[PDB]
Amino acid sequence: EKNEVMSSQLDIDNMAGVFYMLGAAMALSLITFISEHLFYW
Amino acid sequence: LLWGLVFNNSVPVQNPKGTTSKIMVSVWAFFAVIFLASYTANLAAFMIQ
Amino acid sequence: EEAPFVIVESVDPLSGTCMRNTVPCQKRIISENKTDEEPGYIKKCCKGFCIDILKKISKSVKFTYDLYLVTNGKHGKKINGTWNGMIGEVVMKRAYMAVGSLTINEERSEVVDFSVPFIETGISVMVSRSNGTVSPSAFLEPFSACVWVMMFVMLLIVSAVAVFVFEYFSPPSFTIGKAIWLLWGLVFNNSVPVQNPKGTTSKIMVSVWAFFAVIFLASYTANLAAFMIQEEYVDQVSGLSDKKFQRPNDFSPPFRFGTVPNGSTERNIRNNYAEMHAYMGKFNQRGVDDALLSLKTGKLDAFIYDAAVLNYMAGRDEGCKLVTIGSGKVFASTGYGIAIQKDSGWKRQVDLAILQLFGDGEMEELEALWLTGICHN
Amino acid sequence: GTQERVQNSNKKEWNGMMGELLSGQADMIVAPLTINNERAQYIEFSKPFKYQGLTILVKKEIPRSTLDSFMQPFQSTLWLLVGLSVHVVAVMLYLLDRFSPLTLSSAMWFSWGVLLNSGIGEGAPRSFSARILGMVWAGFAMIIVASYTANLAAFLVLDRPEERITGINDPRLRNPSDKFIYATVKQSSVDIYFRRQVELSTMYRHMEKHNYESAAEAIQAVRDNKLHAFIWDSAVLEFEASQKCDLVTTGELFFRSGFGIGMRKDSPWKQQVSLSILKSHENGFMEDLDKTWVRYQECDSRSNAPATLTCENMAGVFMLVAGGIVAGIFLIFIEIAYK
Amino acid sequence: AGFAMIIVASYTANLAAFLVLDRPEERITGINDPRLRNPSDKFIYATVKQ
Ligand SMILES: *[C@@H]1O[C@H](CO)[C@@H](O)[C@H](O)[C@H]1NC(C)=O
Repeated sequence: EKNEVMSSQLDIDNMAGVFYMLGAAMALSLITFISEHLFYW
Repeated sequence: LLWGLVFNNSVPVQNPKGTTSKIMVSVWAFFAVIFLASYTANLAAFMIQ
Repeated sequence: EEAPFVIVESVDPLSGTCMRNTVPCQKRIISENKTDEEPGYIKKCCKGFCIDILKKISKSVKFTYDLYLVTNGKHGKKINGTWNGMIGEVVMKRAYMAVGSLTINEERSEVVDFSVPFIETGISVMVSRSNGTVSPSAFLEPFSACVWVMMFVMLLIVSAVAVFVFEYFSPPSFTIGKAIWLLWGLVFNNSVPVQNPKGTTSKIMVSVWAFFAVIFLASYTANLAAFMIQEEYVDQVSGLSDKKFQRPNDFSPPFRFGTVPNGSTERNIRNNYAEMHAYMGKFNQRGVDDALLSLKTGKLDAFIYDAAVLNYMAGRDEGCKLVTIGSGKVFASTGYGIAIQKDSGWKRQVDLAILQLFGDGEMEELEALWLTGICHN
Repeated sequence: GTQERVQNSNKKEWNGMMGELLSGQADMIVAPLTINNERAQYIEFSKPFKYQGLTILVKKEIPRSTLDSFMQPFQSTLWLLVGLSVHVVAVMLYLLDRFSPLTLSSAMWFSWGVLLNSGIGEGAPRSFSARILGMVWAGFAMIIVASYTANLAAFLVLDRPEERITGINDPRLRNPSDKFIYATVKQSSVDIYFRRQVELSTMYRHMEKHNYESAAEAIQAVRDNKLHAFIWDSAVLEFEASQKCDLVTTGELFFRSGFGIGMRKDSPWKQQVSLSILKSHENGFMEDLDKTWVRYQECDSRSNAPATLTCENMAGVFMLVAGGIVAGIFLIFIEIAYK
Repeated sequence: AGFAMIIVASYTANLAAFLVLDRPEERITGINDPRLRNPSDKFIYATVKQ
């Protein structure tokens, strides 16, 4: 059968979910910053 | 301080003293060392099969 | 059928006969006594390895046969100058031939002729499979001394660069021991250091030493995780010639090993080993099934029997909790043959036919059908 | 010895030992002579002196991890995308300072410190947004290091070189490649056994172009990487596979027939010699001879463990460090010059 | 320090070499499986009669 002996690399797309998580965290950080700025007005 | 202690370190300022405080962070560090050497093992076992 | 080479199934209940795989063997056993001439005639049908050999021999040699199974005997032991069993039936001019497990030796060859051995059989030990633990030297295995000595010399030259840093620009001195402790800590994930004062070459310099520490440590862990997995191998004993059997008392609480008394293996041992036979008699055991049960419960440490039966028993055992060190190190390796009549004319033809079977490669197929099991891997 | 057609005449005559035994030039054969069927026609082989089989013999190889670099389990795009990613995060942490709720050089030092696990740097962001940003960035320096180590230790685990030939049913043996030279000793029992088979004969056509003129020359050529597999008896291969520590038998014996003293079909010696050998196999005389000559081991246990990382494959990080010292000296001249 | 790190790197390689070799079993394949030609007692398996 199809053997799983594959030296798989981690290409720019094989591991990209972490970057989407970082982008969502940056968006949430901007939202928290604008909320704090509105609260400080 | 506790968020840093689970992702191996950032730059915290710790308990003032007080044996319950230092002890309390020390046993949180012992659950951080096991949690992180268990995720790495589990990630190394999926990537393979 | 006292050996796992020929078996006995009474008869297919579909047609009242047996299939085209076995051959009808007449179980002509005297049941009750000699009161009548009734041989207890119940036509069974035998099959297996010796049966297939016999059926191949008759087609390669033109003859017929009728299996007169057995009467008052198992293999034949000389008692009061009289032979019984297969040898007794052959020597009395009543059988003219015998097949199965004969374990050819000198006493049987004295009065009964023999063909060429078609299978090997000697004295093999059977022990449980010892679990394979990791080597005591494994932490210092996944990295050669070259890597360690360079890492050390790189640490030294980086300390030299740090003591050269003392002549930097305007921005507790930064001594050699402090930098060594800081770099020793940075490779074993952290201790408690005090770092470069400032000075972009100093902070940068420790920062790129930290980048070689992160790669060195995630590479040792990967290499340690790749050895621990693959390597696994161990052996309990080397055979009857090892010091474990020659010197039983010169160890931890001594081993226990015994065979089935009143047999061939016990006779040879007693003939060529006095202290071994004494120690075996000090730990005698029951039949092969009771011996396997004793090996399973951790009561016996090594079982002694013939190679073929032990291999067959270990091939079909539950799981693979049995081992047989055996293989090349078998003692008194005899063979099984077809006991032809003394001074007969069919001996040459039958041994030539056996050698011809051996030539083309059918006996390997017969072994792969009737002699291998689950633990063949 | 075997049967071969003569060059000029029509009748077929035996060769070597068989010919010298038949043609009244020898009364006995005291030598390892595997009992066969084509030889028992004219020879009366006694009971076998020792049992053995036919096994292959290949050379032992160095594990040779072949890592060749450290950024080996990352693909050059991922190593570059992460760097601009440190700075974007650093410049964002710096920009989250002018607005009301940290110093830009120090905020970019802190992103370098949190992802290289270094202890350098001082100060933490004070705004809640930058605090959450650093709180999730820590989570990403650790996903990059835990992911780089599981990928490095799942390519160091699956780095098995190959699977050597086992037995005779291996499909790579029944139909071998062109650059897989392997042969046997001309005029022997293995030759007749391969010439007798059906498909093994279709492979035996291929072996036949090169077969060594003797077992010793074949064992010598196997070490020199000129022969890839040698099929012979196993009493001689076990002695070759022990002394040299670079020869190991991979396959399992598939032709079980031992040697035997063979004299011509009519002689009185034929009867007493089979009893001497049967009687002397039982009283351990053959065991004494085997312990004296045949088996004294000097290399064994077949560790076959994976490769230990050597300084030839892990020199990239040392080059990176040496490189760090050299650029550090130019940076010290810039610091003096900038100061 | 060198020994706190050998204990943690060794505890993680042992944990991730017992999590790698934790395969449950190997299911029956084809018909030449030795476990099918001679099955155990607690291995009930049958077909549709006639
Ligand atoms: C090997 O491990 C199995 C696991 O259950 C255990 O039952 C057995 O007793 C062990 N044997 C030895 C010799 O440690």
